[PDB]
Amino acid sequence: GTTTDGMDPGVVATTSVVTTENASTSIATAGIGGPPQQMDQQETWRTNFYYNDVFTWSVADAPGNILYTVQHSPQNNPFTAVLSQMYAGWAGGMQFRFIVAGSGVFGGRLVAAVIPPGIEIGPGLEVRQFPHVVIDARSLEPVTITMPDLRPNMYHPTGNPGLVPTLVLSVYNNLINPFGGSTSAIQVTVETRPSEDFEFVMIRAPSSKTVDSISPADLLTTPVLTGVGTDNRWNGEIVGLQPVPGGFSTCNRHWNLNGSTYGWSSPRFAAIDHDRGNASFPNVLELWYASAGSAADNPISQIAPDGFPDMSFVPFSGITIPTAGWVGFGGIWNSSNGAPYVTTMQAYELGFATGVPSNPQPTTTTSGAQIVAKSIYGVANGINQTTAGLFVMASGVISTPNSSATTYTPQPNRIVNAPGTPAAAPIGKNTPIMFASVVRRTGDINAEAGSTNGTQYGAGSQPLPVTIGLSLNNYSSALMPGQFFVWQLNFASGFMELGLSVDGYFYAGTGASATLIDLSDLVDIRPVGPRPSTSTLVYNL
Amino acid sequence: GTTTDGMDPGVVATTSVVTTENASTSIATAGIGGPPQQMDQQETWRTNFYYNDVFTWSVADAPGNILYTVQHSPQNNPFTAVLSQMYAGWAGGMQFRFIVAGSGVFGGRLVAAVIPPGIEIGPGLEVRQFPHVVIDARSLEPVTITMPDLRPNMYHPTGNPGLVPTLVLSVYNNLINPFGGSTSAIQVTVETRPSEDFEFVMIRAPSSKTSPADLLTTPVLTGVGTDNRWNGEIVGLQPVPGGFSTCNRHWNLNGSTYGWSSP
Amino acid sequence: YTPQPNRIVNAPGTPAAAPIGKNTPIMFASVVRRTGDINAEAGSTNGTQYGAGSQPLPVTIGLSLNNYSSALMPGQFFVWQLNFASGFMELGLSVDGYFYAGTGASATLIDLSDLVDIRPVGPRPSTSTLVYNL
Amino acid sequence: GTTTDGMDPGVVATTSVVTTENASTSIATAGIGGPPQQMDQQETWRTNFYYNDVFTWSVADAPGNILYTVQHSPQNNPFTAVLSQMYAGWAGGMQFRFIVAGSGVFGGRLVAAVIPPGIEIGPGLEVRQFPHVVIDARSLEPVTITMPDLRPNMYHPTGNPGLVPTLVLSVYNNLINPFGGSTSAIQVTVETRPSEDFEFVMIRAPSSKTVDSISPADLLTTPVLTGVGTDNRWNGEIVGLQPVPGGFSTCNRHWNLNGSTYGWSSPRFAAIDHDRGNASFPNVLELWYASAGSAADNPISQIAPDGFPDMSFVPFSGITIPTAGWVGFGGIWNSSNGAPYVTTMQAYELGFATGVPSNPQPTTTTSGAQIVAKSIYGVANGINQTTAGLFVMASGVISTPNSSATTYTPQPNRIVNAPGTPAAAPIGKNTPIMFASVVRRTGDINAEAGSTNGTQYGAGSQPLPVTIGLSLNNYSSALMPGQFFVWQLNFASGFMELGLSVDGYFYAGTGASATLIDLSDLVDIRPVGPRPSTSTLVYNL
Repeated sequence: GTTTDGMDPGVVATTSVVTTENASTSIATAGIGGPPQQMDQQETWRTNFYYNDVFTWSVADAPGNILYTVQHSPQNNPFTAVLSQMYAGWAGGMQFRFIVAGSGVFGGRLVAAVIPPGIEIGPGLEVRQFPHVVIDARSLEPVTITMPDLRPNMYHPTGNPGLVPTLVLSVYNNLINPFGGSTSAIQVTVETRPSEDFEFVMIRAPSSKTVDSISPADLLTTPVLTGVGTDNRWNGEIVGLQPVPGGFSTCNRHWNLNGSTYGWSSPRFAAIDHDRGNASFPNVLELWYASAGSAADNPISQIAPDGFPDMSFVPFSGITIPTAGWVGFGGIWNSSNGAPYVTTMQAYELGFATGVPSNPQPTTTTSGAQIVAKSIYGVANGINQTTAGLFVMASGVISTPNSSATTYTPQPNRIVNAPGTPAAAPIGKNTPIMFASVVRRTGDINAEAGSTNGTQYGAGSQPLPVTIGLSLNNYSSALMPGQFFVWQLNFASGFMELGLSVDGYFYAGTGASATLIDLSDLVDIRPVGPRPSTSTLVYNL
Repeated sequence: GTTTDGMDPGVVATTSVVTTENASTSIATAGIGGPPQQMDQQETWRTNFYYNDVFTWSVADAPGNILYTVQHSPQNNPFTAVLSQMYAGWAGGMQFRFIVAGSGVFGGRLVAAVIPPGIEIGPGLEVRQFPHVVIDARSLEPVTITMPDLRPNMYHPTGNPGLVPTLVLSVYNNLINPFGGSTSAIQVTVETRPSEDFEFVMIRAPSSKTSPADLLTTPVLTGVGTDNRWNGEIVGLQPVPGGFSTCNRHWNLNGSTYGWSSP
Repeated sequence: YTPQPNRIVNAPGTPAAAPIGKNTPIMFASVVRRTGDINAEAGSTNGTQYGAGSQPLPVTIGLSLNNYSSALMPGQFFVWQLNFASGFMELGLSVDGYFYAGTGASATLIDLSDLVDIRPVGPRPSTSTLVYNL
Repeated sequence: GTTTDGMDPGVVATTSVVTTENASTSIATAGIGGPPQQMDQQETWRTNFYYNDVFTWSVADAPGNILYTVQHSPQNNPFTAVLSQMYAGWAGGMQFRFIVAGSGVFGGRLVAAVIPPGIEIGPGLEVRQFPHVVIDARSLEPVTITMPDLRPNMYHPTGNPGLVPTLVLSVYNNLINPFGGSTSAIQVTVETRPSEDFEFVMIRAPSSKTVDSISPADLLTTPVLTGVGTDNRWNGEIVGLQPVPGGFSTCNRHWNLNGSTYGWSSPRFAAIDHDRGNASFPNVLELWYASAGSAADNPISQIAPDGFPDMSFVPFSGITIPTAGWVGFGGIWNSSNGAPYVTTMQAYELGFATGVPSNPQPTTTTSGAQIVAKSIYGVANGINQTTAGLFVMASGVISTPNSSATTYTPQPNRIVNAPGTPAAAPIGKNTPIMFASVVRRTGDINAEAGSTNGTQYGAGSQPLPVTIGLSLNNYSSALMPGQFFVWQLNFASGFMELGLSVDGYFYAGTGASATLIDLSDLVDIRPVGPRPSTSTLVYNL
């Protein structure tokens, strides 16, 4: 009993949803796709159990609290997911093996049940009023539960499988430690193998693509966060994760799971170039400005030229240097022939401001606003032109008046967004986060990391490869409204979960904290899949 | 071999998607719509092949180029299209007969395969990595390919069938004319015939509605219609190589306008 | 023919029509009066004056009344066939509402006097050259 | 005979290498890995033939010329390659089916043979002095030839399989057309399926990595060249391929297939920053310079700071504007505290030059050279300092004196390389090529594409994702010295082949032409695999 082999299911527990009629009907209806494939019952990939997930069980969990959910899918087994790349459909059930690492002195019970399709999974689900099985905290041998395929279709297409059942495990009775003390939690391991009636149909070419994508599993791979990927605002290597308990919004260079964007930029960093604008200087500070909604040459949107930052404008004059402003190197060029005014090359600051023919005032709404660029240093010689063009670089820096570092920018109050942009708000104990990278500052252009003058961090909403992938492929059917697609980040000490919504914002289970999370100890990233958005993500750091 | 009657299929080429299990399951599951209709196996409209389409095969077609492709539908047969006006559902397969009008001196081969539902059809689709059949340009007798009804639903409603399989014919090897000259293309004729398991269900009214074809009719351009800027009878078409733009009294295919005038 | 492309005034956000391979956007040309000679209509010795429009009026009315937002995918043309006495030609319509013909880089006016009938064809890829057998 | 089904092998032709002893020995020795997996003989993926490649046969091919080669590998079948992701070893042979699209009036014969391991494949191989089979050009039914597994190991590991045999098809007699005329070529199609003794052993986790990589197949994927990937010198979207008949060399931001580089930059674009240098100006042009071999803060190499361009310096003075020079926006900063001299912000030109305390002279050797930056426009006010720092952006532009466009730069004579850098030279009809992107020019900063003033193209040696992949993973065993890893680029009209060597240079079969190849009509990229470097690549455009 103390030793378990890979082919041992332990105690077999069944519920009222495992019937002969269901199996016979599933097998009969699956025949529309031809004879079943991969039915050799002596293959190693079919006979052994393989790891799926591990979750914890604490004494502070009240009865009815959900500890583990999983949606029926071939992605729940390492070898069925690989085999799914060469077939167009699948059918059948799966077996789930649970091992409880308890002791003989503990108390409490767990309950498991199968949820039929069409029922929402959340805090309002009463698992104990379904056909169910009860497992004690003192169980020694593993317990296996079978999830049948309850489907309204003849078979599940690889692209869009349709409606599938769900398996939920919740607390039946509180875990109790008679001694008390600091030991108040145990762990449960889940393992899976396909049932005897699982099958594939309709072999297909591996290079062909399904109308609808399986799932955005490949968007967030380890190189994206281990030092190769960069953020979508400052184009710098991501080095940390910054929680945002207040909440924020972002639309510039930001895609959702429907192949649409609310900004004006493309998933790249290319020189900002506009042709028609008003330039004047009434060592002098050149001031160029234009009206929003006039970028007729930008096909994505007309709000601003492609690449224009979505930060507010910080007023400044004379010797005073603005703090936390977006600065790019460039200048003015003659809109008549395209030639550049060589005497205006300098590091300008760009932003969105309203009513600035004379009075600079910051704004965060693109409706009825203006785009303003103003040099922070004296140019060689000023130019007065009614119509002139602006040419700036897209990879900017942060303006600071001294060598000291400031808080991460842009702050949530500095972000400028188009109307209709959805917002990210905390959900229970799940908080939206931003990706933090290291950026240069004008006060000290030599401090990068570990300097005595402090470290400066810029923030972005999505990684650049993730944005490119969301802008290329379609993921409008992989996730339902109200669920998070969860990946697992594995560090040297513990691990954490990272969720992605349908709007494109990332969430972590950091609660109300705001301390930056370091990614130096990251080892690898493992996808998990769809989970309810009201389930707290694991943060074991 | 030089004479073919209306009931001869010719050479029956089989693909792995054609199985007895599929036909049996389709017949069993189609019963949800009631007893099958138009299922007599001795009717004249079911036993014969009838013309559907024709396409051209040139020596300039590179391998992989698609020459013919149709989605599974009752519209692929002249007589099932007529009967589909009074029925609301259908299920079953269909056979396709191909006759190549070549000669004994030509070279080149074609490839045909059936694409399962849920897979995008386009230039990136590699037909030759699916189970397929190779047909030579010197074929004297007709070759028949059967498309089975692979579907995740119980039946196909006429309003919206859903996911359906697709038949694709593409170039396997280039057409070769040893003599060269001006003769550099041949024709291929396609005829169809329903399978033994095809059926209709759920009779409906002929005048029941489930494209912008009627927008541009002959009177619009033969002397009755007028332009949207000067209100004068259209008499010519002027190309604009440079390109232009227009929003006043101009509507797109989404029921919206960017101008300020009414039609 | 007027208005020339540089004379057209448009609101911001209006999409433009550009050549696609060998497919060129076209305008519909009609006969209009001029103040200098209000008697010349067609075949006059003083020349013929042509005005230009973007869409026919019945087509505009139909597009403004009914919904066609699902009949065509982005990147395809709905093609009709115009049959003349000698040969035929293809005419494509996009989602933005502009008409295209396979006239290449030519700019000569096409006469509609010999038109006999119009036959619809349907959706086709926008990168496929339209047949101009005239 | 005119119709062939997917399971029909046609005429079965055998040679002296297909023996009972070989099969029995292979089956017996494969048992060290346990029972064989995936042996179900009725599976669709085993019973059908699937497409491998298509090649042409011309009347101008002399006898003994090689038309088709393939190396024994599970990558030669679409479904065995997928299944190889979950197993640690394989053994067995493969069947190859050939179809000739000939006619009854043609003449000529082909010859096929199996080459045992350890024999070089090239123009010096006499195929007709091996056991072989002869195929006529008038063959109607397909002909199938079996390649047995002739291996010195018990089984082939997935990572490093070892020595394997090769299949070669060459001309036996010239193809003849009795009518003559313009018809002088026919086509041959090759298809594969596994033999009855093919097997897998030792199932493994799909997420585990093999010590040595299978093959660099995923380095060059369609998004890299369809509009997402960028070059490694100008960071611009690749839009064309430029042949280089003369030959060139490149080491800055360029990796080989051994995980090593000869340059000084990392696979990224980050601001160029150096601390110690001599700045002087004896509207004035500021001139900063330093000695090479003094970048102690750069861990990759000490030749130059990371990101410094590898182009030569073009002398200029007064009003004259240098042509085809690398220009970046930036300036001088105080090395004492890191503060920047705000009056020196301008667009400088950077380069390598020798002996420039007074006389500018270009150079192309980093040994005993100097790095020189000089502003091309007058700064607000000059600064004289014995020690000062330089801060420039890494995404530069091309300097031109007017609005006209020039040839693609840098030219092969302008590239600066470290000693020991291997060169790329034409091999028969295979010519090294560069990746061409669109870059801005100072004379006209508004012309991008299709402008009346001309188009300016910058050139790079490798795509950025390819460089990153080569710098992360190990490919030192996938390719032997003297072979090219070939991908296929499929356009609307025809296709082309692209080869990659061990040094990291790309080759195309464009011969002695130098016209730019457009990538607008590209549809998809299909890997092919290892091929002899002396075999001409197909260029059917």
